[PDB]
Amino acid sequence: EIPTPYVWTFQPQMGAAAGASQDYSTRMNWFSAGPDMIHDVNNIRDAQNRILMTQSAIGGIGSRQFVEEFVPAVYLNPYSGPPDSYPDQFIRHYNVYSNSVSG
Amino acid sequence: DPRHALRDPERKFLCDRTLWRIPFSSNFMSMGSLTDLGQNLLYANAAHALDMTFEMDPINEPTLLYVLFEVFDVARVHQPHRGVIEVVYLRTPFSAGNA
Amino acid sequence: MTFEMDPINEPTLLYVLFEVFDVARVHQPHRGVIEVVYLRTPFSAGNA
Amino acid sequence: MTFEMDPINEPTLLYVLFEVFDVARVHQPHRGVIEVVYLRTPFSAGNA
Amino acid sequence: DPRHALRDPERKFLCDRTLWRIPFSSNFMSMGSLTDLGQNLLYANAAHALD
Amino acid sequence: YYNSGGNLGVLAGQSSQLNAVVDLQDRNTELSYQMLLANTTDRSRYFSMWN
Amino acid sequence: YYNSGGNLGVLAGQSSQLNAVVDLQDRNTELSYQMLLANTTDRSRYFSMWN
Amino acid sequence: YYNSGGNLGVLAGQSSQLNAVVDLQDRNTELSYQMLLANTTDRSRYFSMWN
Amino acid sequence: DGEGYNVAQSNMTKDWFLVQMLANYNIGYQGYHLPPDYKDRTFSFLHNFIP
Amino acid sequence: PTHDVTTERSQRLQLRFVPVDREDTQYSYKTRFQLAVGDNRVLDMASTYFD
Amino acid sequence: LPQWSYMHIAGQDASEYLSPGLVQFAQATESYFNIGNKFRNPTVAPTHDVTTERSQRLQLRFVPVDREDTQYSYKTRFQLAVGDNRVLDMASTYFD
Amino acid sequence: LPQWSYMHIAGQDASEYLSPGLVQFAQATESYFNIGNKFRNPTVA
Amino acid sequence: LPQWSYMHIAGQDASEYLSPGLVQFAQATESYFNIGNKFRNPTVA
Amino acid sequence: RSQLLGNGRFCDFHIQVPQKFFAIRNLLLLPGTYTYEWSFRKDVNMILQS
Amino acid sequence: RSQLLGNGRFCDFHIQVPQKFFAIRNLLLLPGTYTYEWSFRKDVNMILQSTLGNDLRVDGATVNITSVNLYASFFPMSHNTASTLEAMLRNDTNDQSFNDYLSAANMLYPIPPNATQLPIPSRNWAAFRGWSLTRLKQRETPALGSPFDPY
Amino acid sequence: LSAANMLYPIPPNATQLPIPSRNWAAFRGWSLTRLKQRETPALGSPFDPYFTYSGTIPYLDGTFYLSHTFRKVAIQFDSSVTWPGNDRLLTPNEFEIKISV
Amino acid sequence: LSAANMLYPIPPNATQLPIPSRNWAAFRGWSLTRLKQRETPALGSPFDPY
Repeated sequence: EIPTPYVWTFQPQMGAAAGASQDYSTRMNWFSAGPDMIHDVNNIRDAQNRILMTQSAIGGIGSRQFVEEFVPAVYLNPYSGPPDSYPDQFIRHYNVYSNSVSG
Repeated sequence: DPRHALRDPERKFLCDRTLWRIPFSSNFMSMGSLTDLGQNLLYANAAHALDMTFEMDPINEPTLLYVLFEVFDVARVHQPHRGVIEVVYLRTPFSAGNA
Repeated sequence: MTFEMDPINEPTLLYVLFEVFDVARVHQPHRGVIEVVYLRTPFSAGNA
Repeated sequence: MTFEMDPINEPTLLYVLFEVFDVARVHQPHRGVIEVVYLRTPFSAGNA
Repeated sequence: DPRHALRDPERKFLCDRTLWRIPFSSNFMSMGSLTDLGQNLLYANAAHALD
Repeated sequence: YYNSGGNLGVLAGQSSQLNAVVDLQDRNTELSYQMLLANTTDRSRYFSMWN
Repeated sequence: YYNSGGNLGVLAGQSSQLNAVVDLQDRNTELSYQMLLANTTDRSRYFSMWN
Repeated sequence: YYNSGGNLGVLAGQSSQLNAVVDLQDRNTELSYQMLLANTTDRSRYFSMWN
Repeated sequence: DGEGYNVAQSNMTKDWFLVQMLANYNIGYQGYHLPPDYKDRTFSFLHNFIP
Repeated sequence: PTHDVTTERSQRLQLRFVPVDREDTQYSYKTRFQLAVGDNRVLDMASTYFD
Repeated sequence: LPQWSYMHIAGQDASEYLSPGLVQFAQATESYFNIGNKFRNPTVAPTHDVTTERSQRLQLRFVPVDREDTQYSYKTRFQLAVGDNRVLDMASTYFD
Repeated sequence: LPQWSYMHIAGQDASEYLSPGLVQFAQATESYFNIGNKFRNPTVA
Repeated sequence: LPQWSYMHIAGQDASEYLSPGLVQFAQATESYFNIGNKFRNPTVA
Repeated sequence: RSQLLGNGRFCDFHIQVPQKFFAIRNLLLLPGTYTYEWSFRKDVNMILQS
Repeated sequence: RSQLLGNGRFCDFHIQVPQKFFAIRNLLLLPGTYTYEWSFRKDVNMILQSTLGNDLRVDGATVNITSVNLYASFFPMSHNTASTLEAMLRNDTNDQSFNDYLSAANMLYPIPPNATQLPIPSRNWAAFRGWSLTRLKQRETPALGSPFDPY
Repeated sequence: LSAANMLYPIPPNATQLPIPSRNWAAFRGWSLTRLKQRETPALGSPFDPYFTYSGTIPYLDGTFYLSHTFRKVAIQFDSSVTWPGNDRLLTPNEFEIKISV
Repeated sequence: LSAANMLYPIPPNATQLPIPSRNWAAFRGWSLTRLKQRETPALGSPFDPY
């Protein structure tokens, strides 16, 4: 359905960004509203993911070039896919060459 | 007076019923509720971590560091029918705590 | 409601239990961040 | 960290040294102009 | 103090160099020199008595 | 009571039953009100009604 | 302590600082726990650990 | 003086006026210098000039 | 007192106080607040009201 | 103005509501009112207060 | 974004996001019944052509290039230098 | 209504409102690690 | 990351992040005037 | 405020408490019926000042 | 439970108290640090129980807490799996939800001695589940809400 | 006011006080002061048993008076990028409220 | 040297000495020793009277 996009925190060092997580600092609370309201809220939010959708299609990278890329990506429905194709890269303590491991 | 003995200057100040301010603007000036930096992509695009270090004078008693993360605590009130109040709050940043 | 009971020679109390739905969801977006949302209906926050 | 040491009959101090990267670049654009940029990570500017 | 004896409250007020007002408006508010009631037909048409 | 989920105030339509007052112990209404007055009026005068 | 706003327990992330435990002196945890056990197990046996 | 914000040394261009020496009482230049010498030369010989 | 139709912590009724406020500062239908200074002259109500 | 401002039919200026339920707790007092806004009317909370 | 636009954190003002009818009504009743505080007006600040992104001091400090301490007067000369792409307003200058 | 649907007071069950992946995971770990009590299942009449 | 790369905490060496001209110059003056200590070389593990 | 109540230890007060919650302070309710409830402390150390 | 402590007046106990608050009983926290605080009474008449129900507070009944620790058992789950599990549980679509077993608002109305009739006015704006009730003795019911009952 | 209220304990005689937290978005600014624990009633709970004070509560009425007890404040994002940085202040690595020497 | 210098007091006859601190990143390593308070001048200040 309509979820909430992830946020990418720029890592001052390396420039390889970090793990993305569902934003919550701007969560538009509203469960205390009405029916038509709860209906319109998911509509405007859908338009959001819609914009961030087009805005997405278009060593380490700097900050200035970081805002243009690594934009908030919407991961539609949940884990949906098989245990093979998961977010992975969306995990903070996760590397490519190997599985997520830390000392 | 001629009897005056060698002394030493000492300066200080007081500022009560007031709050120290540090606007989140590029020039510290107020050019609107929604500051310029508060609308910069570097912050709206990716998330960051904050760390503040306050050095203060020692006091012989338990005290507290009252901080105030100025934000936007707004709420819209919608009244469709008779005897029906639907409100929608929204405080950003810090929507519902931090975790 | 009107409860009729046997008389007792000492102060007592009528313990009522308005069965409702005391549910709460727990949301954990990021590391070390717990956001919960309670909701008891009816009797959200007392009666007035 | 928890350091267990032998008792001494006098005030002492535990001198720790968090080895880090205290580097700084020096940029000289024009005549008589020195622009330097320090950077000690971790422990950029104290801990709080 | 513990030596205090039972008393009784007493309220009042003062308002000097002032004049009690009772505007001749339907809502008591001032919406113009010539009030609304002061322009109502019920008064301009027929005469009345005041007490 | 303000900013206390333990005694949060209620204000909803009998038909709606959905409380329109959502408070958080993170907010500070008391102080907020204070500063508000000092910005719209002269916080030096007195007004018994509101003490 | 349970169902007492005076001594409400805390359980929140250091970064969040927002307490996730919202109790009301209207609810009754104690009794609730009792009945719960009598529904999932045989409330006739004994278990020192939990007294 | 070293690692003392009270008597921090200055070294900037007259036109720049922006001091290029940023010290912190957290760092330790003195000791740092010592160890440095014991790694580049034989810290057993003597050299009057630098005492 | 009876019902306590008095306000401002005095012996003045609520009805009268309201009227005076409206006839002087048009204040009453949307909250009671200390009117602006320019409207509080020596011949005003609130200015001389002292409970 | 002499029309489309004030109503001609009877209608109170300030109503008074009584607690439909009140609980006097050892350290708190709670009361609930059924604030009813008659038809063809508009209430500005700012004008409301607890006596 | 639609999140702010809805909450009016940013965007058009009440005199625009409100129905034309209601707007003028308030303007007319700006005497007896007021409803202007009921609607919030967003105030956004500029995000370009105002402040610079590159490093730059806010207030510089200049040292005397020459100073003469006379028996009854003290004279000092400074080389007040205004970097390029900058503008100095004397009013903000003083002698410490 | 959206109020109950969110709190799961009524509506689909855990085996439906949850991500397909997490579902089967619990079913597989129904031996050592259990997480079936962590998700509530609504029962409407 | 760009934070280290700039401070040379990690990345290319002086013989790479420096202008070709300046590089060889130092190599040639490796007798009278030395400028090799003026440029730091990162050593990552 | 002190003298506003009197000089006697015992005193029968009578005050008017306004609404401070922003979400409903300057709100403009429309026709209909609503349940308006609210609690009040009694802790002398919070309602009173010395 | 009595003999579970011993037959002596004095006794150095040591017990394990579980968490009963539904909102966090069966909760499944994820990586990170959290502040977990809680209070504990000391009123002998509430922590202790007697067969006769005599006022322990007056019969020289005293308790003393020396130390309190918090234990927590973690499943030795593979970091690879544990990491995946976390990724999923951090999605709003998979938020955990609990509900007190009793699920009911507790009310208490006084019943004067020898009283027979007892009316109770209240109003619900919605629809609940049902009613449940009994009768208790005031003396045997400690006034909750306050950190201490003197009566 | 529009601001999230936070309270961090300051042990007696303490001088340094670090505070970790992270914002996913952009706010308006900071505002702060200092209050005495004894004069600050623990809110949130319907009753404070350890509140033995009846004087003015700076946390509510806003009668602050300890702003002259601060030395300096250091802000940094991602624990590296100091703010505002860009060599804005005479002391670009922090906000010195007052100097002794 | 490249390292942040820290100093924690060790009361006379003390044996255990805990030290709380937290790093947001990753450094290089630890290095430590022990010094006598009397032989360690309080730096930072332009003068030590003790």
